[PDB]
Amino acid sequence: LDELLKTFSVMNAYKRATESHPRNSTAPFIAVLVEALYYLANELEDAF
Amino acid sequence: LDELLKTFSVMNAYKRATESHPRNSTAPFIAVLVEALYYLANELEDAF
Amino acid sequence: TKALVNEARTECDRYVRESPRFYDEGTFSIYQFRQTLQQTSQGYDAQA
Amino acid sequence: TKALVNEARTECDRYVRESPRFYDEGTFSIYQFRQTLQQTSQGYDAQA
Amino acid sequence: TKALVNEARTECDRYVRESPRFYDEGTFSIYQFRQTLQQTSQGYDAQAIVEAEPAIKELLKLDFEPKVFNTVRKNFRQTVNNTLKTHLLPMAEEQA
Amino acid sequence: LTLLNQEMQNLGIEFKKYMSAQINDVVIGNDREFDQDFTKLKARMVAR
Repeated sequence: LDELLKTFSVMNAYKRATESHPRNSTAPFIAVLVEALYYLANELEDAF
Repeated sequence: LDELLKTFSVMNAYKRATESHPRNSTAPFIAVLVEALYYLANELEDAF
Repeated sequence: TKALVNEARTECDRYVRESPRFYDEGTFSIYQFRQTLQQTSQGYDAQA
Repeated sequence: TKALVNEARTECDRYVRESPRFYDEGTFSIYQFRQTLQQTSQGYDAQA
Repeated sequence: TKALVNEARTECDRYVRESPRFYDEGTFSIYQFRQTLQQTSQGYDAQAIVEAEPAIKELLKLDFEPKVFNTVRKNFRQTVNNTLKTHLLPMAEEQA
Repeated sequence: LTLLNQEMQNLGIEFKKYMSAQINDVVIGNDREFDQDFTKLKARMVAR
């Protein structure tokens, strides 16, 4: 967890926002937070 | 547009939030707004 | 037909991004969810 | 193995939902984006 | 069925442990037995203790009522929803 | 023969669509039948 969140970058969550939506090519500023939870949670889940 | 947003319901955007994420089964309260933009935009796009 | 369809879709992709008008303290507050989270929404549902 | 995996995933699904601690005026404000939107982020990018 | 049964049993194993609410001086005192032991319960029986039955019932209600309500109302709903989706979809994808 | 498999491929894609729709209705309570059984479960335990 400490290593995972320490290396967290805005240029990694915003990467996934575009992928999640095949049609739209412009994500809102607020979408950064939402993708952060899933990126920081799904990755943590795989560890267990 | 007037008809589309008039019939907009919280029980229609939250429907899509679960669909967008196959793994997670619990969306944050903030995710309602994000899905509203795409639902209210993609539907509008098809009209043109 | 192809040219207009592409042009129309490109403009339709700009509505998603939130303008400054999208946020307004008086019109709506994002922090009212706390009132629904501060021992108000008991279960992990989206009914309240 | 199957039982523990299912149980572990179920708990991992609860982190995504935002707790009241997730929001804190002093720690971080969601409205600072306006400073990046009020004639600050010129292009439709996510660099600023 | 197996997954839910195991998960349900695991939660059911947490009620047994006593919470701080389980003990309360005013609600019930463990030392009232001395009154039944200080030359009160003559024989090696458990008949005089029946007089204390009304008090213990209230104590158990206080201990369990918050725990049981907490689980069914909040926790149980989440497990069923996630469990069904986490297993059904991968099976459906494999069906394709 | 060059067209038989095209129908088969759509069948797989379409099959997941129906399954995803039915399961989604359960997570939110759209399926009224599931809710009636679920509330019965809660009542029995509290009464028990």
